[PDB]
Amino acid sequence: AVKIKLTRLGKIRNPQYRVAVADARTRRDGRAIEVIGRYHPKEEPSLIEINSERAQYWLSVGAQPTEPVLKLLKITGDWQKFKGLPGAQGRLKVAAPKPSKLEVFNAALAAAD
Amino acid sequence: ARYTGPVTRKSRRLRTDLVGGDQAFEKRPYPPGQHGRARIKESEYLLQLQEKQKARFTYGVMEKQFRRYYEEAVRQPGKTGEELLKILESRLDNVIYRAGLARTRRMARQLVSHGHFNVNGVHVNVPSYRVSQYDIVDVRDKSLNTVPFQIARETAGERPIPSWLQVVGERQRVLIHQLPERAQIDVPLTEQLIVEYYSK
Amino acid sequence: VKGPKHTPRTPKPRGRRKTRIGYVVSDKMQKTIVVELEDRMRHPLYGKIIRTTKKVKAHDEDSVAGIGDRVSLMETRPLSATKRWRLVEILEKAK
Amino acid sequence: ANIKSQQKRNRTNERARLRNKAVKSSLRTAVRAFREAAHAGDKAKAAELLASTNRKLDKAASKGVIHKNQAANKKSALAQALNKL
RNA sequence: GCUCGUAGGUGGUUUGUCGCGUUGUUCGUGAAAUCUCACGGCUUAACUGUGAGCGUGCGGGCGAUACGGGCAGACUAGAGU
RNA sequence: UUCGGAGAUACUCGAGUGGCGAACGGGUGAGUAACACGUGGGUGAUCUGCCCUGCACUUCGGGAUAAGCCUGGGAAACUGGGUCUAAUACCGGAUAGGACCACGGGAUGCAUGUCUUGUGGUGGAAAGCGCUUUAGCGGUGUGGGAUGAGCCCGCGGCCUAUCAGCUUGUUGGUGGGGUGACGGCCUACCAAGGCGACGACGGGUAGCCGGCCUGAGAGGGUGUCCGGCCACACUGGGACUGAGAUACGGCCCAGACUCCUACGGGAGGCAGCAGUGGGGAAUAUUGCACAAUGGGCGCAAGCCUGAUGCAGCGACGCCGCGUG
Ligand SMILES: [Mg+2]
Ligand SMILES: [Mg+2]
Ligand SMILES: [Mg+2]
Ligand SMILES: [Mg+2]
Ligand SMILES: [Mg+2]
Ligand SMILES: [Mg+2]
Ligand SMILES: [Mg+2]
Ligand SMILES: [Mg+2]
Ligand SMILES: [Mg+2]
Ligand SMILES: [Mg+2]
Ligand SMILES: [Mg+2]
Ligand SMILES: [Mg+2]
Ligand SMILES: [Mg+2]
Ligand SMILES: [Mg+2]
Ligand SMILES: [Mg+2]
Ligand SMILES: [Mg+2]
Ligand SMILES: [Mg+2]
Ligand SMILES: [Mg+2]
Ligand SMILES: [Mg+2]
Ligand SMILES: [Mg+2]
Ligand SMILES: [Mg+2]
Ligand SMILES: [Mg+2]
Ligand SMILES: [Mg+2]
Ligand SMILES: [Mg+2]
Ligand SMILES: [Mg+2]
Ligand SMILES: [Mg+2]
Ligand SMILES: [Mg+2]
Ligand SMILES: [Mg+2]
Ligand SMILES: [Mg+2]
Ligand SMILES: [Mg+2]
Ligand SMILES: [Mg+2]
Ligand SMILES: [Mg+2]
Ligand SMILES: [Mg+2]
Ligand SMILES: [Mg+2]
Repeated sequence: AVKIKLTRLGKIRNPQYRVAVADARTRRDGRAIEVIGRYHPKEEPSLIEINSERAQYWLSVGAQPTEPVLKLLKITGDWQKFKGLPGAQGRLKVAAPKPSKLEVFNAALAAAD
Repeated sequence: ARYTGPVTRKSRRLRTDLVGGDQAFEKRPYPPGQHGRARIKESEYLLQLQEKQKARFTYGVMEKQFRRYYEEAVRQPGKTGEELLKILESRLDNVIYRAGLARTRRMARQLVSHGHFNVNGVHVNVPSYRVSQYDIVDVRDKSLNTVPFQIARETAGERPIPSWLQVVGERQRVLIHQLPERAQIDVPLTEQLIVEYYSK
Repeated sequence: VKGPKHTPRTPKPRGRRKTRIGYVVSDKMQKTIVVELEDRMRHPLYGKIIRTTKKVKAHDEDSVAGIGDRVSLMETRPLSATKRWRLVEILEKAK
Repeated sequence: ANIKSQQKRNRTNERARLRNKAVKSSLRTAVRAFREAAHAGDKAKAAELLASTNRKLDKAASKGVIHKNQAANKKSALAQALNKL
C-alpha cells in the first residue's frame, strides 16, 4: 500500500535523504506522490524537517511508514500527536548556534585595537 | 600543472615587466629568441592574445582554469573586465602577495600550497581558494619561527598594502574587508581586450 | 455502535464536457448526423492564423436535420465505432 | 520450472482450473435450461427456474469463479426474458 | 506562351450586437533531476543541498471591445448594368 | 540402554499440504508513424489485493486428499494403482439491502440518466490459532477514503505524389450475445454509407519525453548517463492461475538450434549480475557486503534481496594539485 519512505539523492559519500510518500511497488528514486520532508544524517545532531501538517494527512488516511521513518516521526512528535501519546511535543534538537561571520570579524578588529 | 620555467622570458615577449622589479628586464626589453630584435607585425589578434597572456602569467593560472573564470565573469552583472579581475584577485595566493607576506608571486603560491595557512581555522592547501567577505587569513601555529615567515616581519613597509584587506600585528593574520572593485587593483594590463579575445 | 452507518460522499463538483457549433454535411446515416466543425489556430513558425476543418459524427434520437443547419453538440460516451457527439439543439435551420 | 515455488504453483494452477471449469460449465447448463422454458412460452417452470438459475450465479460469484458485475449482467438478462413472456 | 475559372488565401465606408481570435486578472496544472539566480556543506573546485525564477503552453471562472472574424442591417467612391 | 539401537511426549525443523509473494525490483530498444508518447480534459461507461476508517457479524454440518506406508511401469525425465491422515484446503445448509426484477417518493441535469429512500417479489458470506495468565495475530459482508490501473477524446512532434482511389463487419440502426466497463468488440437481419488533394491507401525510416550539444535569439541535430512512460523476453501463436499478466529465471503447441538416450522418448533459452566465443575502429571483475536505504513473507527475533551501497579495472570525460 501507500508507504512513507526515504529517497537517496546525494553524492557518493554524502547520503542525503527526502521523506517521500510513495507506493510500495516503486523503486527508491521513482515518482513520489508528495515530498514532505528531508533528513541529512551527516551533521552533528542531524538535519530533520517534517512538514507536520502533511504528515498528519497521510497518517490519518492510511500510509504505513517504514521502520527508519517511524523513528523520525517519533522524534519530531508527529507520531505521538496521531496515536494520542503523551510525548506529543517535539523532542528533536538542533545544532549549536555558531557565532556568525560578521561577529568573528568585528571580534578580530577589536583584538588588534 | 605549473609553468616552472624562466620568469623573465615571459616578461620580455609581452613587452611588460610582470613581477615586481627586475634587472634582467630593462637590459633587454625586447622579446627573446634568435629573432628577438625584429619588427613585429601589429595585428589585432596579437593585441588580444598577449593581453590575455599578461593576465595568466601574472597570476599563474592555466588556460582551462582561466577560461572558467571568464565563463562566470560574463555571467555576473556589472561589467566583465571588472569582475574578471575581481575573482582573480580573491585567489588566496594573491592575498598573500598583497598583504606583504611573500616576495614574488611564485613563493606566495608555495606558502599556500605547502599548507602554511588557515582561513577560519580550516587548513587549506589549494592556491585557488576564493576568499569571500569577512574572511580571516591566519598563519599556522606550527609555521612560526620559520625563515620565510620571519623575513616577512620587518619587510612590511616597502610595498603598499591595498585598502580592501588589512594586516594586523604580532599575529600575522589578514582581514578581508570587501572584494576589490577597480581602483586598488594594480594595473599592468588593460581589461577590455581579454573580453574581446574570447569573442572571437 | 455510535457511527452513522452511511458516511456521505465528499461533494465532487461535476466536471463538464466540451461544446462546439458547426454545420451539417451528411444526414443519410439513420439516426446519425455528420457535423463539419471549424477551428482557427496560429501556425507554429510563421504566425499566420490558419483555418482548418474537422468532421464529427453525432447522435440523433430523431432524424430531423437537413443540409445546412447551424447545430450545437456535446461530447459523450462512445456511442458507436466513431460516434462521440450528440445533437443538443438546432438554431437557424437549413434555409 | 527452476524455482522451488514455481513447481508448487504449477500444481495449484491446475487444481484451480479443474475447480473453476466445473463451476462455469454448471452455469452454462443452467442458463440454457432456462432458455428452453422461456422459448416454449411456459411461464410455469420459467418463473421458478429463474429462481434457481440466479441463485447458482450468486454462489458462483461468491466463490471467486466469476466477477460480481458478470453475475449482475446475467441475472438482468434472464429476468428481462421472463417479463417479456 | 497567354487568358479563363474550382478549392483556398485576401478584402472599401458605416450602425448595432455576440466576445470565437486578441487582451487583462485569478485559481488548477506545467513531477523530481538538469538549466539561470542567491546563499549553505565537502580544505577549493567539479559535485551536492535549500529557496526563488523558468516551465513560451493548456483547462475552468470573472473583466475590456480598439482591431480581425461570425450574425442582423444601412451606404455609393471599388465592381457590374 | 545396545554400546551404537529404541522413546512426537518435547523447544527446534528436511520433504509435503495451505496462506501470501512470485505481475514489484533488474535488462534490452527488435517491433510500433499508433491515443505509443508529451500535454489538457472526460469516465452519468469502470476496476482496485495488502493499508486506514464507520456499521453489522464471526453460525450448524459433511466428504476427501498430498505427505506417510505397501507396490506396478520406465534407460532416464517421471508416472499408474491400493490403503491411510489433518487444517485458515475443499464442498453443502440457516440468518445478513448496496446482486436482480416490478411499482413508487424526494433531490438535482448534460440526452442516455445519476445519487438518496419506501413497499412487494427473489438472492449471496467466513475460520480459527496462540498465551510467563491487560502475550496477541487473524476471518466475512458492506458505507467511505487513499493508492494503483483500464477505456475515450482535443491539440502537438518524421521523409515521400516517380504511391491517387481505399474500404463490405467496412460506415450507421435495431433485437440478442460478450466485457471490469462504453463500443461492429462479436452475431443475425435491415439501411447504403465512411475516409481523401487540409495527402486516405502505400513505400522508407524511427521507441517517445523531461533533457543533451550548438546558436545572439529564432531555429537546427540528437534521445546517451539519470528520471517518467511504452514495447519485447530463442521465432510465431494461445489460454490458464490471480486483485493485478508482453507471466524474463511459469504452463501448452508448432518451428529453428544445442544436449542426453537402452532409440520407446526426454532436457534447455544470460536483451538479470559477473563471464566466454564471435563480429568489430572500440567498451571492464566469474569482486565484497546485506552496515545504510527500498522491497517480499512473518506477531516478532529473523530469513531472503548480483535492487542497492561500495570496491577492482580503462587519462574515457570534467575538476583540482604537484614535478620546486
Ligand atoms: Mg586539468
Ligand atoms: Mg447502438
Ligand atoms: Mg509455498
Ligand atoms: Mg456438460
Ligand atoms: Mg447484458
Ligand atoms: Mg472570407
Ligand atoms: Mg474590413
Ligand atoms: Mg522542474
Ligand atoms: Mg564555499
Ligand atoms: Mg543543483
Ligand atoms: Mg485563462
Ligand atoms: Mg519446513
Ligand atoms: Mg498471513
Ligand atoms: Mg516483469
Ligand atoms: Mg478424515
Ligand atoms: Mg438465503
Ligand atoms: Mg461456508
Ligand atoms: Mg454480417
Ligand atoms: Mg446492447
Ligand atoms: Mg448491435
Ligand atoms: Mg528500430
Ligand atoms: Mg546564427
Ligand atoms: Mg533509454
Ligand atoms: Mg545502453
Ligand atoms: Mg539471444
Ligand atoms: Mg480471472
Ligand atoms: Mg515469473
Ligand atoms: Mg534467463
Ligand atoms: Mg550480461
Ligand atoms: Mg576482433
Ligand atoms: Mg539490507
Ligand atoms: Mg530493510
Ligand atoms: Mg584519472
Ligand atoms: Mg589513448
